[PDB]
Amino acid sequence: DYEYGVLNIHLTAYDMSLAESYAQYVHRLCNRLSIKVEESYAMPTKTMLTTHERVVQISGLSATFAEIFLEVLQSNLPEGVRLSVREHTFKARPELEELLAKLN
Amino acid sequence: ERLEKYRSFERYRRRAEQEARAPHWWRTYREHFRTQKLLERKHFLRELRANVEEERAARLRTASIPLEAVRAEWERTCGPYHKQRLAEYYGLYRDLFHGATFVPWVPLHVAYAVGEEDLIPVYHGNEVTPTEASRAPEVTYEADKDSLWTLLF
Amino acid sequence: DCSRASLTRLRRQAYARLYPVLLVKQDGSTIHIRYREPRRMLAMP
Amino acid sequence: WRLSGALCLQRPPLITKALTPLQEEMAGLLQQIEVERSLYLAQDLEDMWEQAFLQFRPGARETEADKKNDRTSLHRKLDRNLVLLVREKLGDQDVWMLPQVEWQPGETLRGTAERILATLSENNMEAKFLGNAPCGHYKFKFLGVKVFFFKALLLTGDFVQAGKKSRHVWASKEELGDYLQPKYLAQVRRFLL
Amino acid sequence: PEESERRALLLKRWALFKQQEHEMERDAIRSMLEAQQEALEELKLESAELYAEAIKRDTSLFPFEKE
Amino acid sequence: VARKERGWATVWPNREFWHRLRVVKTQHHVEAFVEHLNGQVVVSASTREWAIKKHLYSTRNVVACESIGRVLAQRCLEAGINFMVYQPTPWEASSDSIKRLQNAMTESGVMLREPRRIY
RNA sequence: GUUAAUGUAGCUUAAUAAAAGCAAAGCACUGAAAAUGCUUAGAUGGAAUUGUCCCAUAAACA
Repeated sequence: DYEYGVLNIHLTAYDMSLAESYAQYVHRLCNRLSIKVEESYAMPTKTMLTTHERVVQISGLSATFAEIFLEVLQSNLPEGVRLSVREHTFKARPELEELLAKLN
Repeated sequence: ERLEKYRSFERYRRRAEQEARAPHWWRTYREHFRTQKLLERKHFLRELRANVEEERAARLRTASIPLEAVRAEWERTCGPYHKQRLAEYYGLYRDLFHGATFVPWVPLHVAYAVGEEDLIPVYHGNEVTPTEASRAPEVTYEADKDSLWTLLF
Repeated sequence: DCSRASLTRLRRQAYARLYPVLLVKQDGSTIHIRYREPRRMLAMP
Repeated sequence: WRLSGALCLQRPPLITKALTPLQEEMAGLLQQIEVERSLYLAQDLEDMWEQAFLQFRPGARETEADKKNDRTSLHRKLDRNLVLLVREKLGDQDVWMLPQVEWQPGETLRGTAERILATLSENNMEAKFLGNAPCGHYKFKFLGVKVFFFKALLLTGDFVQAGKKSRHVWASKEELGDYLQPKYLAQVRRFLL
Repeated sequence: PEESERRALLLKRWALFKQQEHEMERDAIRSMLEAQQEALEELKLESAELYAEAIKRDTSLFPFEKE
Repeated sequence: VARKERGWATVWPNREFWHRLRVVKTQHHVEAFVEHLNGQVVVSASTREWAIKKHLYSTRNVVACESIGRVLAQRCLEAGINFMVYQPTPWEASSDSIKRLQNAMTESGVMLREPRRIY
């Protein structure tokens, strides 16, 4: 019994608009499914014309949940969008102040 | 962390208000200080929903409601319950009948005649000057025949 | 179904006018895309 | 006791269905706002190119319109997912069954599941297993028996021997109920998409 | 204007249609989750001991990419 | 000349009101109340009431908010409640429906601000 | 037929003095989300009384 690592998704598509929507769209599914999404970063343009890719940081997953979720992604996948799933690779005043007490 | 977060001021506000009303172990501020009718109603709702013009006016935010009809309906349907409160609020029950409560039923109507056809309706909590009430008012309550009654001011 | 997110309005704050064109793929599939120029179709080489 | 394992294969749909007419009108509206928020003879050449697209045959959204009966072919459907489904004959039964193979407790579900992929299809199909958790278990008696229904996805498939003597059928949902009457075999839809 | 009113009317059809789709998809997930949970329960009756190994996640499953 | 609570400086909203208007937008319904400091409601107008519904197209609507305000005013006029206190939130105050509702109350003559106490 | 389920709208042991509250959808909004504004949808297939029958339905026995 182990907990899945955080796996990012790079939604590579010709048009960012469609890519963003799917990213936003799948994120809505993620939030409903109780999947935490830390970031929605995106890659730059693929200069040669160009394409567009959207990062989707998916964090937290389970074995039974993994099987259903990824298959759902295939169906959700909109027109001409290339999926990807990969394992992932300034603190403010309250955070630092709390940190001082812990190690003091 | 298990429980979700309100994420909205309004949701927290409503939850807080309810808790204050509920009794608590610790001291708090408050301590110190038939079926056929339902089917008929649904049928009317569907008819109103079906009306495209009603929807058209609503989506144009031009529609309005006739207060006159609602007022008569309010008196017949649920007005007495509200009428009981305004009697409780002013303390009528706790004064006339030492705390005994009687629900009003007959939609009684009173008005003071002023010179001509300008009647001042005497509702609950209304403000009427002594000058206008120099003479006795007209009372109408649709007692129906064979209905003995008595009136008191 | 892919149709769930297939239809999405442009959310970019400011953009130039884009017309629809089909990028025909080498496997015979086609995808609708938005292109500035009034082209009609695109072919994957 | 009779130990029997089985696999409920899944083939992803390659090409989606056409959009509904109400989807079309919404598609028009989003274009209209796009024009509003837009900023600022090659047309003849593009028109020459568009007819070149029309004359050149593109890959059909559903490759069953030409076939119309190729249940044995891997590309039975494109709009929806497909499930491997092979007629089988048992000692006391002759029923249309999900692909089955013999499993042992020493062999894990995936190991038997992997064998099911190529044992009954005898092809260079590519499929993937996600979780060791099985998806169905049904017991039919005449002698006790139990069949384990697994789930798998087809990454890709080069289905050699399209015209097998076997009755392997790729079905999404229509042929599930038609060929599999009993709940022990007609309830596969519960864990099917 | 009136054209905007017609555009609003189709939005009512479209917004209602999407809400119906959402509810349909949500119920589909519920049946899928129930079936997956039901699939978990079925073999548990046959042998709970087998699941103890099976319920453990597969570390090598990912990365998995499919278009 | 009666007393009004003047404390609660650190809490929102202030309670220096003889009467208060609470407008609650539920998922399908909008309700309006008038309540004294002691907590007894005096005038209540809700879209759940049968009489309003039969003449009201949709319980939750800007027109419904405007219409319910008109009904509440007449009842408030009936009870003799001429001066009242309304404490909206910033977003609620900016809401068009609430602005429309206050417009109806102003037309009816119900004052949304009470006068200061006499010492 | 025996065991067993399942019967206000996703949820509620809301409601019999008035079919409610919450969840949920879409649109506007642009980092994403959330919030906010404008909007959308629905039920007692059913009787008991507290704070089991009942027929229907659908299963193991059959």
